[PDB]
Amino acid sequence: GCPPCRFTLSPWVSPCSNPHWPIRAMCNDSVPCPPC
Repeated sequence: GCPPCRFTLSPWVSPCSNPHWPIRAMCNDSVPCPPC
């Protein structure tokens, strides 16, 4: 399964705008369920 982004530090907007934890995959959220 997809590793869960618990506390999106976005906080409510897209996970791509997330302070720290700079994973590109969750920023690719427009793609099928991407892993954090």
